[PDB]
Amino acid sequence: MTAAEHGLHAPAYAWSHNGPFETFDHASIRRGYQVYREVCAACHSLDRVAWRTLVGVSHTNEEVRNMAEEFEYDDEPDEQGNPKKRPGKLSDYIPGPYPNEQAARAANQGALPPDLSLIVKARHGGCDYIFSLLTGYPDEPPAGVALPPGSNYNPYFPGGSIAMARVLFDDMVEYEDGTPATTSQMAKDVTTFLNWCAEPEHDERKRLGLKTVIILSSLYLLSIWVKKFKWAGIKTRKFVFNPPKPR
Amino acid sequence: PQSFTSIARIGDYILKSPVLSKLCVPVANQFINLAGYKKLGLKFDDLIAEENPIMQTALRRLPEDESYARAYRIIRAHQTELTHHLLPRNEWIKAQEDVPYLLPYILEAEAAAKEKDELDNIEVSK
Amino acid sequence: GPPSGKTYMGWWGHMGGPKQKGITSYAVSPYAQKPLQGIFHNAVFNSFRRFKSQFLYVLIPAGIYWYWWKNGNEYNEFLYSKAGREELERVNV
Amino acid sequence: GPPSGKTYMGWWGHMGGPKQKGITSYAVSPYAQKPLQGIFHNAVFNSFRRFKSQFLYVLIPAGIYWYWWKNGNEYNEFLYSKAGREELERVNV
Amino acid sequence: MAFRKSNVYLSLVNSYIIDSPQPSSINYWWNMGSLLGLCLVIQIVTGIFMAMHYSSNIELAFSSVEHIMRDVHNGYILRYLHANGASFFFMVMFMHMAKGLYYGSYRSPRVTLWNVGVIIFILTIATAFLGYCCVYGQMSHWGATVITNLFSAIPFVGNDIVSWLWGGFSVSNPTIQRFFALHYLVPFIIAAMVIMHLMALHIHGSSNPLGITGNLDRIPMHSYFIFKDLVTVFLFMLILALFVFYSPNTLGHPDNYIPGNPLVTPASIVPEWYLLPFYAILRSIPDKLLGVITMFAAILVLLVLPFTDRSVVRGNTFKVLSKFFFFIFVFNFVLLGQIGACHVEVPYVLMGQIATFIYFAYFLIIVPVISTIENVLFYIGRVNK
Amino acid sequence: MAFRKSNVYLSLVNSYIIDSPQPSSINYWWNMGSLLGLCLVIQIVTGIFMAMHYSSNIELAFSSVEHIMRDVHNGYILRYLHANGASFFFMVMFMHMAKGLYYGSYRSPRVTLWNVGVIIFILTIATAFLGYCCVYGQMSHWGATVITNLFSAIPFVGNDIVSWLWGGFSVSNPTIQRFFALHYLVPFIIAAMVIMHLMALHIHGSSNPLGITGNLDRIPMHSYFIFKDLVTVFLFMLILALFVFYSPNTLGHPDNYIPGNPLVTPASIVPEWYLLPFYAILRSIPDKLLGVITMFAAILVLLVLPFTDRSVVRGNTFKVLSKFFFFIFVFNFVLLGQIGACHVEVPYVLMGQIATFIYFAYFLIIVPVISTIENVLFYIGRVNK
Amino acid sequence: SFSSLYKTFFKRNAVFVGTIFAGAFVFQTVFDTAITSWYENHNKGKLWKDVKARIAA
Ligand code: HEC
Ligand code: HEM
Ligand code: HEM
Ligand code: HEM
Ligand code: HEM
Repeated sequence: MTAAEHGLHAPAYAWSHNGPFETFDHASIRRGYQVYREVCAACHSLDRVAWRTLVGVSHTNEEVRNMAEEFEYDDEPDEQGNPKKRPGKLSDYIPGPYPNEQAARAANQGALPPDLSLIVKARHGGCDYIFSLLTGYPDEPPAGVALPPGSNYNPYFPGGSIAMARVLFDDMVEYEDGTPATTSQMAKDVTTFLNWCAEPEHDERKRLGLKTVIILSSLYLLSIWVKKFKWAGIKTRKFVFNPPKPR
Repeated sequence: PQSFTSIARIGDYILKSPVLSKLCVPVANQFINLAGYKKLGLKFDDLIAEENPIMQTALRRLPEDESYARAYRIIRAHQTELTHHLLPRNEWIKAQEDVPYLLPYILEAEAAAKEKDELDNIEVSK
Repeated sequence: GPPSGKTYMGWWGHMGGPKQKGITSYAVSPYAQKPLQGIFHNAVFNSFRRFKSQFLYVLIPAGIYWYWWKNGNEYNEFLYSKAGREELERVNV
Repeated sequence: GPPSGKTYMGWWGHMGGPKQKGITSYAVSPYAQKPLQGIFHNAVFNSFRRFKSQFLYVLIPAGIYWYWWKNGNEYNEFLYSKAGREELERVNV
Repeated sequence: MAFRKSNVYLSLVNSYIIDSPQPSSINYWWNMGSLLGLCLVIQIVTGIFMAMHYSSNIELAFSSVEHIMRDVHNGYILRYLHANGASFFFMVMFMHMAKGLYYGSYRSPRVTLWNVGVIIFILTIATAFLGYCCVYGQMSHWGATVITNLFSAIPFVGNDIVSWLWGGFSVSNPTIQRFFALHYLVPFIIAAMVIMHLMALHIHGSSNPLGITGNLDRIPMHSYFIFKDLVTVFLFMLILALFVFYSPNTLGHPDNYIPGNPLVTPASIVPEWYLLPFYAILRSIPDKLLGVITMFAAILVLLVLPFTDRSVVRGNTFKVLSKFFFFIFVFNFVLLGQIGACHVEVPYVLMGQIATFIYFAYFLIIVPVISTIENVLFYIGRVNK
Repeated sequence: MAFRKSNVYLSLVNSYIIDSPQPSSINYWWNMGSLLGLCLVIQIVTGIFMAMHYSSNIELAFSSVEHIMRDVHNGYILRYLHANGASFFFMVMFMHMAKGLYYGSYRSPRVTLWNVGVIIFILTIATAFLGYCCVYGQMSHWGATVITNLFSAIPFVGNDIVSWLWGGFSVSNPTIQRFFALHYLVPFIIAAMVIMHLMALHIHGSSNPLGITGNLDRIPMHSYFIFKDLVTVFLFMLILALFVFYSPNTLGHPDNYIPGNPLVTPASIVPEWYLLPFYAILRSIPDKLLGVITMFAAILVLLVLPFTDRSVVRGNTFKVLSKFFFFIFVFNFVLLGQIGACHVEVPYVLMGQIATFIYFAYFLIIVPVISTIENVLFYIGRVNK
Repeated sequence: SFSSLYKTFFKRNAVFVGTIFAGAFVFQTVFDTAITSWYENHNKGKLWKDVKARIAA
């Protein structure tokens, strides 16, 4: 198809976790959770990420146990039979803002805001695409294109017209530690947090990968040596043919 | 898969007519020395597949000296392909000693088996 | 056991090959030899010999098919551009 | 193939049995015979012969174990009645 | 005699992997079968340890898969080993088939071996398809419904067999339970077919990369070829550990991680990358009846290859034009896999049709003509009459 | 030679089921192996066509079984064939083992056949237990947690093993998914073990009901013993069709149709009836670790039976005392299975202890004494010195 | 003095596989601790323990 229906290819940014030895910036994961809680939690669900994965990564155990109390969850009904509600504990999932799909479509002019738990893993480009899509809203669409009303223009979205308005403005949140909150800083922090949500096994996976490729490379070289050793009796055999005497 | 009588017939017709000969044998000589079975020290009649009945009888009818030289050339080709080298320039099979030695036995064995096949599918005039 | 049909490979001792005589085979135990004998010479010389003998058969068809694929891909990227819409509808209908 | 270890059964022709001589074996094709030849005579008489020869070895252990099981079951049904509750405590401790 | 030749099971493992007389001249291309056996048992082991956690409903399939990805201890390793060892299984299998039809191991004494290998290839394509359709993403569900919707092209019984195969009226919960049961079941047919493959090999011996007979100079399997296989096993484990640990999702499509919704079509329904030449063959011609039987004939046109090659010399090791046209066919297969990933567009439909015509004409038109030409060329270059 | 003897797969099928020389005088007890092979294929086929609909969660296991029973076409047939063919499988297996240890086919040329058979018996007890705990009823869940709480009696290691085996802290969703994966997996190990059983038999040939050599006049397998197998296959199919169609639930417990609730205990936690003698051997002695190791010794004390028989005549056909004591042992096994179904009560605990002592003393104490007595009696009755 | 090393390490197979297993023990624990100390020293300023000490200080 044409390039407008393909979507503009997102560039190759220099992330802090692009590399065979680098890990996630966990301060960026903490700041990205603050950006997700204050900005993206009005539309987007995140329901494959429990509260217990959040400890030891971005917040501490007391902070996550204090953050889980602010939401109510379905508890099994009491002695009479009528249902009860309870404050959340560490085992429950992070709650979505909309109770079903139909309210999510009704509160966003028909467009369902997708679940963000696997959103940098289920897109072509990944974190580069998410960051450039967040920062890629122009102040005006180009001269000639016509959009349906209520639909905003974003060139990195495949199709040209996304139904999500530009939300990341300057000084929308103020951070807990003192980093300045621009649109690019907030965008980078929230997509590093989305990459942590899509792959929590990143650090452990790359460490076990370092172990496995060191062990298997040394094993490959030693097996090459022992193959040449066991085959040195065959690579240097010599054949001598004197012609036999006739009968 | 292809009978050697047919290959011999097409090759004889290509050879003994002088228009096709001077056009077909130079590219055949270039194809043979580009193939590279002589750099391993092999005649061509070692390369033929020995798992037909025709080739098995044509090998069991081979004389006792050419059979031993054939076995040595096959084993030497196996070894110098094992070590991933080639034979040196002294031990290359020259083009004048790439004589077809198995081909009369192959031709007469396939002629005998062919004659059996069309003698037992014969019909008297009815 | 049941003796099944004849095959073109026996076992050790009767392999079904032709009878051989006068082929003496010398070999030395690897504990008396050196492994990694001349691996630099056979790394930059014999490998270059094998690569020189076997690169035209690989790099002529790869070149043909890669040039065909690049020409087709660039023609498609030209046709779905701004300067190729009338040729798009002309080649379609 | 590999000729493995010898066993006490070969195949047809060399079965590993003893050499025999002078044992003539006459048979008749079933199309010349009548199947179901003597099924009522051998159903009444030969079946009674086999039952007569091999029923004590089956019925004496079955009788022993069935009488043991019936006596134990009726003793348990006696004990968990009301006329055995003092015996129930005495057998308990 | 020894206990490894006297005892029954030790006699079978002796005659297969200890003193199997292998030909002496075989290079590192003969190790792909040992590599395929190792990778098959790797797939089976990681599949069982994933099926201990996988729940096969339709509102629990994708969430159970991403529960394996997040909650079970060392389960991301298991899912990446499965999903990348399948791709490595198919690439090593393609190298096995390319060696088998380059060195002439489809020839006269092992057509039984070649046909049983083609049967294993069909069963392996089938179970990889079922395993890709039991994870239930967006590419999974839509690929399943597109494959069966073109399987409904049979004129009299098409809708009957496709609603027997769906277990309903479109791809849903009975289709996903059915596909998980079949995705178990077909690899344990593949294992018995591998046993039959090994028997049909062992009764005639392996070929060698020269075409000449190997009964003169041979080598037992144990102290030499086990270590050759060990070298390439550790090399394959190195490449597989790289592709599992440092870049897992560079082989799969980035749309299988969207949960399967049968109301949104993801605008191109490319399957997994090794089914792409057959997908391009399937989308070559416009109608789908001839398309599905052309895909089936593209798979079972490897069977025509023994009865078709007319050269008296086994294998293309000592030939010129056969090497040239073989590598033309191989890079045509790579181009067909490339065309299978792009949309239905302006050079792409014509390039797919020409590429599948060259793929179908290599087996039927190109190889007997050039083999006959090389036979008579050998004869007229050798004989001076 | 013939094509059924030349072709490699057909030579195997020929040498095993066509012209395998069977002894001329074998009666209807030697058809139990063919019956066991048929019933194993029956179990596998009906299991696959049930696992296409069975979902193995904790919220969907019993609901999916009663969805198979009520809504899928001819699903009552499939579930009753599985749940009754398992019982018939174990009864024909008990007949196979009792024939094997009555006619003396544990003796000197087929001890490896007997050991492979004992391995098959362990594996099928294991997969039968896993299948009984797939369905998740009231007998199912509590029988699972009773014998895994039994399995946690290992002193240093036991709680760690049992919370690795449960996949948690009690029998729940990971245990049921684990048990479904293992209940699929183990019969495809039993298929390989039955192939091993057939090889270890075929190297030596079957025994006859006399002890004497069958090597004199034998009979080919195809036109005679296939039809004897056909007679017993149609009789077994008739009895199985009766027990499937006219009284399906007369074998299983009438408490497995209560859904598995891990709060209430049903006051009688007996398993399915083929595990009842081993459950009685378990509940015999009051300690628990000694109980599970004497259950395992009751299983693999059939391995001391080749080494403990001192009779110079093969088989109990021409013996009297060992006939009597063998039938004592068989009816003791039936009484042990009867005791395993009752509560631990007033004559039942003593009857279970005495019955398991007679079970353990038939193999160790009774059989070499009476075999030695019979050997000496035969000698002093024959010779006159 | 290589007959010393051969006689006490490589002569019988029992001492061979014994020292292979003991070397597997020692090598694997010190290798995993060395590689995790290098992996947690290559990333200083990014790990959770460092940012926890940073927000505490
Ligand atoms: C509503 C009040 C929203 C706020 C604040 C944010 N988003 Fe959003 N988003 C919203 C809708 C209604 C949609 C659907 C648009 C469509 O056509 O699909 C979206 C879409 C996304 C997507 C998907 C883009 C794609 O190519 O699939 C992403 C990745 C996304 N949104 C992320 C996102 C982030 C990171 C935000 C804040 C930090 C955020 N959104 C705010 C509605 C709203
Ligand atoms: C023939 C060998 C096999 C191949 C080629 C194969 C291939 C695949 C592939 C490609 C997938 C999809 C992975 C993805 O989502 O990207 C898959 C999924 C799966 N396979 Fe297999 N498979 C094989 C054997 C098995 C076996 C024998 C089992 C069962 C024991 C199994 C269990 C699974 C399961 C549970 C999934 C679900 C999705 C997941 O968790 O990854 N596989 N298979
Ligand atoms: C599950 C997949 C497979 C396994 C495990 C397997 C296994 C093997 C093994 C171990 C060998 C011996 C090693 C060798 O000769 O290279 C072999 C040989 C062979 N296989 Fe396969 N194979 C598989 C699939 C296939 C396929 C798909 C084909 C092609 C149709 C095939 C055709 C062959 C041929 C022709 C040979 C003989 C090669 C020769 O001797 O020259 N196999 N196979
Ligand atoms: C060794 C042969 C087998 C035996 C003895 C066996 C035995 C059993 C038994 C006793 C049950 C419980 C039935 C009940 O609820 O009363 C069961 C359940 C089950 N078995 Fe098997 N089984 C065997 C093989 C298989 C195989 C290979 C499969 C899978 C293909 C399978 C699939 C099932 C399923 C799905 C259940 C679930 C409950 C049901 O619907 O019956 N079985 N098995
Ligand atoms: C899956 C279950 C089994 C199958 C399919 C099976 C299959 C067979 C078959 C077909 C035979 C030959 C026919 C016969 O001689 O009766 C046989 C013989 C035998 N089986 Fe099994 N069997 C099984 C289980 C067992 C078990 C549990 C044992 C005992 C531990 C056992 C011990 C034997 C013995 C000793 C023989 C030789 C009988 C003789 O030749 O006198 N088998 N088996």
